[PDB]
Amino acid sequence: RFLKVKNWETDVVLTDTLHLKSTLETGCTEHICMGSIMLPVATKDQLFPLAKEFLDQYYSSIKRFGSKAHMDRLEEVNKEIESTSTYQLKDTELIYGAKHAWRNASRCVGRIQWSKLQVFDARDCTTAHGMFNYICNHVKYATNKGNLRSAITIFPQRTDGKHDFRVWNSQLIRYAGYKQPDGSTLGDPANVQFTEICIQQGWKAPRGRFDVLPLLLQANGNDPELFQIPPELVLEVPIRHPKFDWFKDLGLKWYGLPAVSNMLLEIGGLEFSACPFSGWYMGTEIGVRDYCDNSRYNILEEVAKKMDLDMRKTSSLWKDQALVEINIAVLYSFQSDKVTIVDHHSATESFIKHMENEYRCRGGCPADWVWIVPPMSGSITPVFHQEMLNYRLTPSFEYQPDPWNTHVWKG
Amino acid sequence: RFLKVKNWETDVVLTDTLHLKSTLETGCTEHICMGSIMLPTKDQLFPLAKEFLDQYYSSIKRFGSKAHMDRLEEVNKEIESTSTYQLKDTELIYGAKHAWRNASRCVGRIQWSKLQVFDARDCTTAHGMFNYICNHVKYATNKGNLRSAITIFPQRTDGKHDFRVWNSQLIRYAGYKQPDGSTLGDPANVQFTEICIQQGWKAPRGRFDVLPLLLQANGNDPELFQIPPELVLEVPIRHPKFDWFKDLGLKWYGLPAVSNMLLEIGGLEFSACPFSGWYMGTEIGVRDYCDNSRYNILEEVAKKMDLDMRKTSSLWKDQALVEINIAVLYSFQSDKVTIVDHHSATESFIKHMENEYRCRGGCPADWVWIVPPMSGSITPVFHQEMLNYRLTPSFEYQPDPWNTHVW
Ligand code: HEM
Ligand code: HEM
Ligand SMILES: Cc1cc(N)nc(C[C@H]2CNC[C@H]2OCCNCCc2cccc(F)c2)c1
Ligand SMILES: Cc1cc(N)nc(C[C@H]2CNC[C@H]2OCCNCCc2cccc(F)c2)c1
Ligand SMILES: C[C@H](O)[C@H](O)[C@H]1CNc2nc(N)[nH]c(=O)c2N1
Ligand SMILES: C[C@H](O)[C@H](O)[C@H]1CNc2nc(N)[nH]c(=O)c2N1
Ligand SMILES: [Zn+2]
Repeated sequence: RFLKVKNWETDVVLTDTLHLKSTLETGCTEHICMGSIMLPVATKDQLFPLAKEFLDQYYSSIKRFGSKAHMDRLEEVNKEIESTSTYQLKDTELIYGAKHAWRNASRCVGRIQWSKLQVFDARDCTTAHGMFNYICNHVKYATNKGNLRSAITIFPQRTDGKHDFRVWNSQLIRYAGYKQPDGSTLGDPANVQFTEICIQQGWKAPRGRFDVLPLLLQANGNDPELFQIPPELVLEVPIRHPKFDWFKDLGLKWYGLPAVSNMLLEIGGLEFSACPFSGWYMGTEIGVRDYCDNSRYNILEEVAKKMDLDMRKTSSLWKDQALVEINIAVLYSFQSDKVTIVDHHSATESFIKHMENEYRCRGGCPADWVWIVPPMSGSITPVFHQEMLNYRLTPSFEYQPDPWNTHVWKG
Repeated sequence: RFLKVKNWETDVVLTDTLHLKSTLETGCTEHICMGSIMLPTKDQLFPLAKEFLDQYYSSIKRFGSKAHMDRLEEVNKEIESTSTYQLKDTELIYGAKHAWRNASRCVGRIQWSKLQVFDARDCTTAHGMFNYICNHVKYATNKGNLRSAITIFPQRTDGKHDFRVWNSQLIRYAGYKQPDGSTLGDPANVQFTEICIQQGWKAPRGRFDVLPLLLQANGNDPELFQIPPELVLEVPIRHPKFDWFKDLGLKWYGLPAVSNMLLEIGGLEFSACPFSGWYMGTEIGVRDYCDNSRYNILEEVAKKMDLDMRKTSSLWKDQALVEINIAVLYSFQSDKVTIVDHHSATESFIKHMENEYRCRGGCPADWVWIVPPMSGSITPVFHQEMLNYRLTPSFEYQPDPWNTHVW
C-alpha cells in the first residue's frame, strides 16, 4: 500500500511506503483519532524476533544483508539469548541504534541532524558516582563553549527490571520550583515535585528564581544519590532585548543545553532506561513554552505592563504582542553570546527539506503534526501546510513512568 | 470503551462515551495516524433513517413512544415505495443544528443551537436559488449584527439533478493570472474566476472584486448572478496605532458563508446547503492575508514597519502578523460588525466542551483545526486533549462540480 501526503502551499505530493514496516500501535482506530492525546521485563519468546528484525535492518544499512558476517551474528545473538536470556549490542549496532531512534522520533522537528550524533557508550558504568562523571563529560562535550554538539550517553540496559539505571531528572539542567505557603510559586512550577524530592534527599535549596537543580542518579536499581553539576559546566544566557532596555531588569536567564534524561531507548528489544540526549534549542521552546505557559514562568502579564499595552480586552492582542517580543529577546540574547540556537522559521524550513529527502531515500518519514508545528505563528511556517503521517518505528525513544512512582526504596 | 481527555494546563479530566455512537471511519488505523491529512439504495437508506429517527425521538424525550414507532413505519413505507423519503420540518431543523454540533473542525460550536434554518426544498431554478441566497445574506448580515443561518435546497435524487452552489463561499474575491506572471487579488480563486469569465462575467480586474454567484439547479447548467452590493457588508482595514495602515488598500467582507459542502441527515443528501456565521479574526488576518498562496502581504507590511527583514531570526514576520491581526479586529469592532478574536473563541470552545461532556458524554474535536494558526500555545485549546470521531448528521466535503457536471 502506497499512501500520499500533499503540501497545500506548494502542491508537492510524496509517497509513503515506509509505514508498511511499522510494528507498534498508534492509539487510533478506524473509528477514533487520538492524534492529540499526549500519552495514548521482556521474555526469550518475544526477544529473538525483535533482535533479528533489528540486525536485518542494521546489516541492510551496511550493505551486508545475507552475508556470512550477518548470519554468524544472528546465530551468536540467538545462542546468547538462550544462554543468558538477553544479549549485548556491539558498539557499531549501539551507534546505529541510537541514531535511528532519533531518526524515528516523530515529535522531533530537529531530525535533519540525525546522523551527526555523538554516542557515548556508558555500558560499563556501575555506580551513581560513575553516572555523574559520565554526565559531566557529556555536558562538557555537548556545550563546547556555546558551539553546541548533539550527543547521547547510554547507561546499562534493563535486566530483570529490578536493577534499572535511571536519571531522576527530566532534563540534565533545569531550574528549581518552590511552592510558597501563600500558594504562589518561586522558580519553575513544572519542577515543584522534583524539587521537593531533592530537598528531602538532603539538597540544601538556595531558594531563588533560577536555581540549577542537582542531579539525582540511580545505578543498578539502588536508591538514587545527589550531585551538584559543576557551575562552570552550566552555560547560561541572561535574557535582554535589542530595543527594550528594561527587558534585562526582569532578571530572566535560561540555560543553553536542552538535554532530555527521562526517556527509554529501545534497540532490538533491549531497553536502555537511562539514555540522556541533547541538542540545541529552538527559540520558541524557551520564549513561548518555558516563559509564557500559564503553568510555567508565566511572564506575559509582567512583560505587557512594561510595554504599556492595552490589557483591558483580549482583542487588543496584547498577549500576542508581548509574546513576539519575548521571543525576539531569547534569540537575540543567544546569538549575541554565541550560543547555538535556531528560530522556528529556519527549523521548520529545514524539517520540510529533511522530510522530502527522507521520503525519496527511505520511503517515508513519520511525523507528528501536533508536535512539529511551533507553538506560535503556526501557519507562517511551512510545516503547518504539510500533510504528515504518524507511525511508530524501532529503534525508538519511549516515555516511562517517573521513577519516584515505581522505585522500591531500600533504605 | 470509556476514554479520558486531559487538559494539561488545568488538570481537568473529562470522560468520553459519545464516541461509541460513531459510525463513519476516520482514516486512521491502529498502525497509522492520518490526523493531519486534509481529506482522509433502499437497503442502505433504512438503517440510516432509523438511526436518525431514534436519536431525534430520544432528543425530545419520546423514545419508543407511539409517535416514534408511527414515524418509523411511515418513513419505512415511503422508502419501500418511493426509494427515498421526506424530512418533517422539525427533523430538518434538528438535523441541521446537529450537523453543526457534530462539526469536529469548528471552534464556533458553543452557538450550535442558535441557527436559523431556511427551508428551500421547494426551490426549482437558479433564479429561485439566487432569491433564497440574497434573502439568507441579508438576514445573516443584519446590518453588522451577524446571525448564524443555513439555507437548505432540495435533496439529491438520482445524482443527475443535483442542486449546487459552485462558489466555495457565497462571498469571495476574484483572482487573475497576469502577463507579469503574478496574481492580482485572491490566488485561491484564479480557477473559479476564469470559469466565471468563460461564462460571460465581465471582471473589473481589481484586487477585491466580489465574485458573481454561479448557481446550478436540478442538474442544469449553472447561471451567473451579481449579489446586490448593498447586501455585501465590507470592512476597510485600518490600524489603531499606525496611520499608514489604511494606504495598503485592504478590506474584507463581514459574512463567512461556506457554500460547497454536503449536509447528510438520515441518509438523505443535501448537496446545496450554504451556511454562515461570523469571523474569528485570524481567518482573515493570518490565513487570507498572510498565507503565501493567498494575499501574502507580510513582506509589504513589514516594510512599512521598517523592520529588519535581513534574517528570519529578527521575527519580522511574527511582529507584522500581530499588527495585521490587531488591525482586522479593530476595524470590525469600529464598524460594529460581529467578529471574535482567537482568545475569546477558544475560551468559549473550552466552555462548550465542558458543557458537551456533562450533557452529551463528549464532543468530537479536531485539534489540528481548532488550534488557531497564530499564538497556538497561549490559547487554552492548545493544552486540551481532544478526541476526533465522525457523528451523523454531518457536513461532508464533495467534489468540485466542474470536475463532475456534464455540460
Ligand atoms: C539538534 C537540535 C534539536 C532540535 C532543534 C530539536 C527540536 C525538538 C523540539 C522543539 C521538540 C519538542 C519538545 C517539546 O515541545 O516538548 C523535540 C522533541 C524530541 N526530540 Fe528533538 N531536537 C533536537 C535534537 C534531538 C536529539 C539529539 C534527540 C535524540 C538523540 C532528539 C529526540 C527527540 C525526542 C525523542 C523528542 C520527543 C520528546 C517528547 O516526546 O517529550 N532531538 N525536538
Ligand atoms: C458563528 C460563528 C462561527 C465561528 C466563529 C466559526 C469558526 C470556524 C473556523 C475558524 C473554522 C475553520 C475554517 C478554516 O480554517 O478553513 C470553522 C470550520 C467549520 N465550521 Fe464553523 N464557525 C462558526 C459558525 C458555523 C456555522 C453556523 C456552521 C454550520 C451551521 C459551521 C460549520 C463548520 C464546518 C462544517 C467547518 C469545517 C469546514 C471545512 O472543513 O472547510 N460553523 N468554523
Ligand atoms: C534534545 C532536545 C533538543 C531540543 N531542542 N528540545 C528538546 C525538548 C526539551 C527542551 N524543551 C522541552 C523539552 O522537552 C522534553 C519534555 N517533552 C514533553 C514531555 C511530556 C510531558 C507530558 C506528557 C507527555 F506525553 C510528554 C530536546
Ligand atoms: C460558517 C463559517 C464561519 C466562520 N467563521 N468560518 C468559516 C470557514 C470559512 C471562512 N474562512 C475559511 C472558510 O473555510 C471554508 C474552506 N475550508 C477549507 C476547505 C478545504 C480545502 C482543501 C482541503 C480540505 F480538506 C478543505 C465558516
Ligand atoms: C493536548 C496537546 O496534544 C498537548 O498540549 C501538546 C500539543 N503539542 C505540543 N507540541 C510540542 N512540541 N510540545 C508539547 O508539549 C505539546 N503539547
Ligand atoms: C496539512 C494540514 O492538515 C493543513 O494545513 C491544515 C492544518 N490545520 C488547519 N486548521 C484550520 N482551521 N484550517 C486549515 O485550513 C488548516 N489546514
Ligand atoms: Zn489518528
